[PDB]
Amino acid sequence: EVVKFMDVYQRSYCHPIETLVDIFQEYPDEIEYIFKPSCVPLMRCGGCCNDEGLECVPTEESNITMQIMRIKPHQGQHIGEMSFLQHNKCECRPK
Amino acid sequence: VVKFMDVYQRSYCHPIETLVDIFQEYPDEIEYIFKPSCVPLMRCGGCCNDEGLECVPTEESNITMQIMRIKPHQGQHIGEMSFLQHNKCECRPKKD
Repeated sequence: EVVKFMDVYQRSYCHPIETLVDIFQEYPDEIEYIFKPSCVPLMRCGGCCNDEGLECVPTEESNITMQIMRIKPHQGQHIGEMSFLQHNKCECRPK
Repeated sequence: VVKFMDVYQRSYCHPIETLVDIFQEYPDEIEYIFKPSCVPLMRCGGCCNDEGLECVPTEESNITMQIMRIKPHQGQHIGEMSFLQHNKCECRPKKD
């Protein structure tokens, strides 16, 4: 059983793909709190362009808001809204 | 606004389609050029409940894909290359 060349090529080509992103990494200022969940699923460009001079980059973006729990260890916790950047379209482009 | 329970369930440690550079899987073959240069594989991803835990595979299998294997000074052919897939994941304590 084998994935055919053109199917691999098409499926792997530069495009927005659900990507699991660490919240603190996105918001490194909030070092005092723990986020739960600690990561969020976001559409982000991924995949390849198959040309050493090209890179997969966003060409359209927007924000998405989600409810995230902020935790203060041994202290308390509260659910609030947090916004994240998402990639709506991606294209291969000169570096 | 995505509701807390949806985000928590969607983000929790599980196998996720992940686009992976072939050289990461075959670093011993950096003398080649591959097309496509990356492949879509199921790999454990997402987050565990706390920073003392990591999301690791508990079931694995192989997937075989046709890849154009190129040596610019020798030739090229479409060959089969096998890649590791993760079929199930769990959160386990980090070692260290």
